[PDB]
Amino acid sequence: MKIYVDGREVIINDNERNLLEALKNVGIEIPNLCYLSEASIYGACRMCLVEINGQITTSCTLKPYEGMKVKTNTPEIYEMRRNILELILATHNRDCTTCDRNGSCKLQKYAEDFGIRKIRFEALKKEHVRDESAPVVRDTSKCILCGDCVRVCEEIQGVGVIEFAKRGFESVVTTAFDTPLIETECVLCGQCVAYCPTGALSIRNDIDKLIEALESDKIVIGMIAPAVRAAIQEEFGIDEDVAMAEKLVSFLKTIGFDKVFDVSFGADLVAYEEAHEFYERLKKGERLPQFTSCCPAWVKHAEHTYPQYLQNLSSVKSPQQALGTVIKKIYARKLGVPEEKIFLVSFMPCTAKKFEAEREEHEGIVDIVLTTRELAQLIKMSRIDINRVEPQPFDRPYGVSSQAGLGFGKAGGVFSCVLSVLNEEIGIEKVDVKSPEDGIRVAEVTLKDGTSFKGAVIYGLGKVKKFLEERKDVEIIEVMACNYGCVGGGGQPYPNDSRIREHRAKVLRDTMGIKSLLTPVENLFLMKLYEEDLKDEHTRHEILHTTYRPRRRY
Amino acid sequence: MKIYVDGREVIINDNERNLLEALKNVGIEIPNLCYLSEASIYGACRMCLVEINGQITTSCTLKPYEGMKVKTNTPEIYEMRRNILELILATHNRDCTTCDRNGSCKLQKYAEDFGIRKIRFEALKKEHVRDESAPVVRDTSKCILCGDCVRVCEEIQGVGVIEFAKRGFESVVTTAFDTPLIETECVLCGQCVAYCPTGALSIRNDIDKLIEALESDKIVIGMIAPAVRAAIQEEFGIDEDVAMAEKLVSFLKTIGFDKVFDVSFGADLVAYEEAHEFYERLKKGERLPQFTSCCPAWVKHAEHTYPQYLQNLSSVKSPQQALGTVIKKIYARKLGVPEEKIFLVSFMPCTAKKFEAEREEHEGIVDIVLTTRELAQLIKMSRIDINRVEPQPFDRPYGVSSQAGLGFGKAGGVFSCVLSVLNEEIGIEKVDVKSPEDGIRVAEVTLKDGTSFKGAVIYGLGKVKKFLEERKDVEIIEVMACNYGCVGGGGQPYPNDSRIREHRAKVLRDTMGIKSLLTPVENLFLMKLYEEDLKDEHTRHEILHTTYRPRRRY
Amino acid sequence: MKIYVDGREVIINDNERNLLEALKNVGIEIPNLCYLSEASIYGACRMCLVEINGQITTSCTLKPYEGMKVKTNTPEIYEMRRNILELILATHNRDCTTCDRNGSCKLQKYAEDFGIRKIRFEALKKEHVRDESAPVVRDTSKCILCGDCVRVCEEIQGVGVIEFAKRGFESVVTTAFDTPLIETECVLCGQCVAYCPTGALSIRNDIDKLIEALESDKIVIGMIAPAVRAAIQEEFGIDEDVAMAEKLVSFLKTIGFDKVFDVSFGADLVAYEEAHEFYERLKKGERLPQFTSCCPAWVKHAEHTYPQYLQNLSSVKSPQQALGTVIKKIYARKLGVPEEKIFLVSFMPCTAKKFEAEREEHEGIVDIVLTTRELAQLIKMSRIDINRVEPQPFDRPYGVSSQAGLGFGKAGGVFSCVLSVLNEEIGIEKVDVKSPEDGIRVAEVTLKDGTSFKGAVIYGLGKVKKFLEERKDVEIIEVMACNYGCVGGGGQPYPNDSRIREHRAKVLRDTMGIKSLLTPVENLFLMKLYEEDLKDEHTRHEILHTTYRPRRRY
Ligand code: SF4
Ligand code: SF4
Ligand code: SF4
Ligand code: SF4
Ligand code: SF4
Ligand code: SF4
Ligand code: SF4
Ligand code: SF4
Ligand code: SF4
Ligand code: SF4
Ligand code: SF4
Ligand code: SF4
Ligand code: FES
Ligand code: FES
Ligand code: FES
Repeated sequence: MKIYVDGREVIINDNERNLLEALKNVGIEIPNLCYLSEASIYGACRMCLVEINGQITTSCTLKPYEGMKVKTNTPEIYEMRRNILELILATHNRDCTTCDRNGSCKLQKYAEDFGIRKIRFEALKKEHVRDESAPVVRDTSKCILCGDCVRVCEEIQGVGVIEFAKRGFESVVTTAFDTPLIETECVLCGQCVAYCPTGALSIRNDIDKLIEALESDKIVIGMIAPAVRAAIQEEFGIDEDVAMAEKLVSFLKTIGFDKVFDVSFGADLVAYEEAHEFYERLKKGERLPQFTSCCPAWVKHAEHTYPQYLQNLSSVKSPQQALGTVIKKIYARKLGVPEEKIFLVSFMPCTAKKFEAEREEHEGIVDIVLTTRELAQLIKMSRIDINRVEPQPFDRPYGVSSQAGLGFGKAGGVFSCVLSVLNEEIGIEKVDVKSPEDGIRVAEVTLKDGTSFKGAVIYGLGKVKKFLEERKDVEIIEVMACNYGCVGGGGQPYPNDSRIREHRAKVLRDTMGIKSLLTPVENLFLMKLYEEDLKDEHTRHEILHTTYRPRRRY
Repeated sequence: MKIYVDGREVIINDNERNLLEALKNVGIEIPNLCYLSEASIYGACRMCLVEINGQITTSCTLKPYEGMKVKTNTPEIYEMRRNILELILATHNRDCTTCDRNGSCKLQKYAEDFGIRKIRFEALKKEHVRDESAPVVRDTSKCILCGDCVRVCEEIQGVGVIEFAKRGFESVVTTAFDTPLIETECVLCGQCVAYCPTGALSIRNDIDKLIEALESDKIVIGMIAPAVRAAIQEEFGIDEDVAMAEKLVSFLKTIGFDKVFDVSFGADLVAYEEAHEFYERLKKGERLPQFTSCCPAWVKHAEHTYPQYLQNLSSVKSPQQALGTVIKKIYARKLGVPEEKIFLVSFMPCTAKKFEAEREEHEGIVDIVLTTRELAQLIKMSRIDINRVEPQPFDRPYGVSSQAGLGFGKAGGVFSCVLSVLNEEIGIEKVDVKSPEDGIRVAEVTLKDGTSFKGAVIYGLGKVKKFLEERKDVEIIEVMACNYGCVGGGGQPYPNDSRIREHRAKVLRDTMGIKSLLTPVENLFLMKLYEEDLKDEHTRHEILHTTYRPRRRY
Repeated sequence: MKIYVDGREVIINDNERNLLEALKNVGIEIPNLCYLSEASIYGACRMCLVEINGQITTSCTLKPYEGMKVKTNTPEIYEMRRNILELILATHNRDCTTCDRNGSCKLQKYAEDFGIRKIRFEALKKEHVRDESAPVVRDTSKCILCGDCVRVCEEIQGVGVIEFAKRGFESVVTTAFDTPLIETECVLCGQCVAYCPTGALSIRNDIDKLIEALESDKIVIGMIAPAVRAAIQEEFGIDEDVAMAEKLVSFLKTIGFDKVFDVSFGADLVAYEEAHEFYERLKKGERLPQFTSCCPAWVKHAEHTYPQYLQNLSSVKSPQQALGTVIKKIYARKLGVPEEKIFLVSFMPCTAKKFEAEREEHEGIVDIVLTTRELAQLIKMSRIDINRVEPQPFDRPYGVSSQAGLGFGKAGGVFSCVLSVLNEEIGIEKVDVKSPEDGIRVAEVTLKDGTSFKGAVIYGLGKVKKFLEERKDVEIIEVMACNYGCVGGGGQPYPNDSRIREHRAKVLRDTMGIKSLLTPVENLFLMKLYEEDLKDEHTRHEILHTTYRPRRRY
């Protein structure tokens, strides 16, 4: 399709939604602040201005036609773009040094490139809202009111706890009545953070606490989540490698970690316990369908939204809490040191794990939760060339896991691990998987001795409401709050989009492929733990089982 | 240092051996056919001609002086270089399509670049020698008489079984009296092949036998050596990856391999058996010092050169033969299929393993041995993107190994594995390692209950003669024929030089770092094999022990 | 679209012609020898075999269907592919060292990758045809009978002087009765060479003559064509640069060229003379339409095919011959040296220029014509880093040209230059350009004082026949034998396809953009030449005008 841009012949696609996208797909970029994430919409920034027929208009809302002559760069357009950018910056909290988005901020880059060196306009005061009550931290002084977070929270996560409020100069994205986020129905999934193009939404940093713990004389123990190892190479701009976790082990020992364990061992433990709980439930037809309890965002969502299903939740705690309780109540004893001597650090891809660790039912097990980004900050701070670090394995006795346990890092992993345990105990004849829609997988399972069942994997909160409204023929339901599962967790490296998450899933799959242990029962250390310290039902319930309670405001 | 090249000011190093090297280090390349490998010398090709003071001379033998004016490209020099290249090509066997060096041949590249399209001179007949009696294959019709192989065999391998013979136009690199290589004292290390810049020395290809076996109805079993996985990425010009072996497993299953096992499991088995043999020898002070028998080139060298030490050789067979005997005499029975139904393929970095498999003491265990280059040819033939292949583990019950077993792939690995087994059974207090010279490491070992001993690791035949002439205070000696061990084996990808071998050793070390099994006794499958099928001493001797005999001509 | 390849889920395009192309577009490569150039067709090689439904078939002729399960690599397919490649090689003239396609040959690469080291079959004798009568050189011993050249010559060039002859084992691509190519109606465009995937069709190399001339005491003068500078960077795998021609000047002076002139100066001269010839013809309505005579392939084609239009041909000689005659008959005199002392080298993108230089009407003006590939061979032979060469301008007085003269290197350049000269003398009001089809541009020209005319640019012989059969309303017709003009000449670097030719045209356009002289009359040196040595009509006719004669066989 023939169009003229700045008096030059350009061929674009025959069918395109608007001029801006067509030029972008043909390699011509128009400055703009609307396209910021996968949840973006056009029309707000007004910087995409072009001149067609001697009149200036936004190219994001212009349908191309054959023979159109467009000037993308005129003195008038230059002045208008500079004015709009200056308008944004004048009332922007310009403190990039302490900003979470520093270095990966489109606004900072435009300020650099547009040669903005003095604020011509006035930094007129706005009634800014600062919120630090939750692991998700809000600071509206940096918000550019793009609305990406509102759409993510409403349409993708199905929560909608943040909305545009007020109007005009006092327009602000905020919770109802500016309530602290920790007191709302926010599930702390961090997806809004994953999509925010500024530092307005960020993750609470806890590096200072880790440094303090490392400097003292208490025993610091780290444990790395499955999905951390499949994504942390992005922070360093290097290709994946299945040896990433062992490089992390070496780095952590270098900076003074006493032990580093693999949370995928905890995933093996959780899948082994949950398979038995589910089998008992199926045998006595009680408390069905069973919901997995490994995603704390889903758990909080259920406590807010489905108080009737709280008993249907799996009573087994998540891998982080399970492994942490083992470390604190069994390993500490086996080591001869008081539990008060152990400082347990959990490296996770998830903001909701920070909330989970601080839950009343788990108080004092996990001392701090650091996300993949915080771990990357530790590495970058050291300036060590992580890619040249010699790998070494995780520490015994919680440093080995089956590929099924490592599979927890992506949606469907825990269900696959449960099926693996069931098959290894009570064989499975066949499994018929079906995909009703984009993020829903329904599998029919027939055991050797009958008693078939259906299980579903749902990734992305918000799909849950409709699925639960239309499917009563499923016995076990796995729910992951984040699309693609934990590889797309809120604490993962930014940018955190669909293509990057798919690549992370591929990395995790390749990492699982080099593992020789196929099922949790082939984990000799897990079997030894069960045989030595989790023999009776009472001890197992105390160590690996937790409770849930309804959540309401008044 | 100021010099003028083609009327241009060039600064070179103050201290340099000759003009050619100085220009090369400053980025100026002079065409030449002398620098071909790490065993090269200057003066033979005569193509490095330059004009200094109006007279033409070789730059490889010209000491630079301040203010020298050199013309590197004159019509006269052009004619002389073209004439010399045409002289080489006229009597060269020009059949690149079936040449082993096709695509990585400097002569082929020069023929392409010099625009040689017709042989002006005459392809005058030479009494060419073709030799295909050994896995190392000779074809003097391609030899450019560079002499690199003669130097490698004499000075680096200490064998010197190939030499310049005759003179003038009939000059030829050959064995004494043109004897077949298989009937000489050649140890078949393949180092000459690793250094040859043409196809004159090549490795016998056995792909057609593998295709025939795969096409039949017999069960094809593959087993991959430790050092194959640390080097095969070079053939594809991609970065290392610790997951390489599992990608190989996936590829081999794709092209119809029934099982793929890890020869490093055989390394664990061999180290476990050899540690006990050595401990018995130390206890009764008999048959010392003990020589490792894992390198077949060293074994053949000893049979030729040290008939008095043949009893001092370890009686345990090499990992290839040990694992192959297990597969043929135990696994075949456990599978319910006759041993005649199994076709056992061994993928090795070594040409001497082809000879070893065909030895009389091993006849009919290993059906074919393919080198890393042949495996790369299989992959390239398929055109499959190996880097995108999903990894999967080795097959049970011989698909797992300790890091010590995988360490066999580089010099010192078998000694380290033996020390690991001894430590796990009879603890080791300390080990004092010393390096008398470049490829010799001497370690003092003290066990818990006294009975200390010294062991040496020697890599590179030729160092052995002098070490054995000057050290009577060592109890165990590990000998690897190839410098750096098997990462620098004759069957490894070309070019095969010191820097590449060091990088391969680094890759293998990183691969060993991600392994959770530290010692052979932690290998549950190895323990189960010993407990089920290698219980009595008679069965163990029959399965894992071999004999040696003197080698002499008459 | 969901398909399974080697038991793996692959998504391909919904609408695709065959499985092979679909897999290729999805990143899966199947070995094959059918896809070799832009003139290729499927079905001949038979190496693209896949297994679908347990039966083997060619993937190039398999329409994909949803759910198809295909095995691209089975032992049976492996054997068949190896057998087919061995069948090709057995009867192939395997002399890569002296082959023109050495290093860029798909067959050589497959021989390397398939591990073919011995010809199992027999090199059964074929009645091979060797032809060296023309600058296009034929050697059927290397032909793989792909048929690409037959299609190029018939359908793209509209000549069809080469065809498949005989059948079975004696099938051969040849001229009628194996007549020498120089005695046929071949126009020597070299497009068949540009498309041939082997060395069966090559360009006659003339480097040895240049070396001989440079070594003697005669004055060697070089002149570089416009399109040589826009394409020679491909041989060195480096990005374009508008300074390429001046680097060539520096390199040529380094290897002993006395002078280097710019043939684009000759293009300015030719356009200036041809504009006046055309204006006279228009004024007296004689010998119309005028055909440009700058493309010698077109000239030979007309002499064979349109003896009635020979008077309609422009009588002005081509830029090479015009500039060469100036150098030999004017510059030699101005230099004080006999014309016999000058050796004139022409660097061209064209094989037909080699023929033109040897024409009877031009005998002894241009001593040798070397193509871009031969010039690249000179550079590579020197091993000089051409990208680091300091540029220097062309030599006076023929080293400067207008952008219009440099534009000759791509189709439409000479017409644009003629229009530029006419406009600078007799202004042009407007020009209305129209594109009846892919390689035809028709422009309406109105001068200031009326007398409008139409001119057409046709690139790619074969379009000419139909255009001349349907357009009698054009006064001037520019014909270029090669698609895109001289940037796609037969002597250009290989591969020589549409995308590469378009990129070369872009490079030439960028080179023209940095030129400050807009029209030939702004060339002060050209004006001085006309004023000093081309004053009278007789001298101008003798120096810049040539004749044509009919071509027929009997
Ligand atoms: S969002 Fe942060 S990094 Fe970007 S401009 Fe504002 S303060 Fe700077
Ligand atoms: S963390 Fe999740 S639920 Fe909470 S505001 Fe952000 S997107 Fe909404
Ligand atoms: S918080 Fe971030 S994503 Fe939400 S509107 Fe503000 S800038 Fe946009
Ligand atoms: S899906 Fe994973 S990353 Fe996302 S909230 Fe749940 S546990 Fe955290
Ligand atoms: S050594 Fe082999 S590849 Fe090199 S020129 Fe000779 S035949 Fe060709
Ligand atoms: S294989 Fe080794 S011993 Fe034999 S000729 Fe070559 S370098 Fe010498
Ligand atoms: S065999 Fe190879 S290395 Fe030895 S002299 Fe001949 S070309 Fe050189
Ligand atoms: S060192 Fe390794 S590669 Fe070299 S000969 Fe010995 S076993 Fe073979
Ligand atoms: S076409 Fe030339 S380069 Fe290709 S295989 Fe034949 S001889 Fe070798
Ligand atoms: S040079 Fe042109 S006309 Fe001659 S055979 Fe080749 S394609 Fe045909
Ligand atoms: S001459 Fe070249 S293009 Fe023509 S059929 Fe033979 S190989 Fe193919
Ligand atoms: S178009 Fe140019 S390259 Fe092609 S034949 Fe004509 S003059 Fe030669
Ligand atoms: S891109 Fe933001 S308004 Fe057009
Ligand atoms: S480099 Fe070979 S003789 Fe100088
Ligand atoms: S690609 Fe050649 S026959 Fe299919």
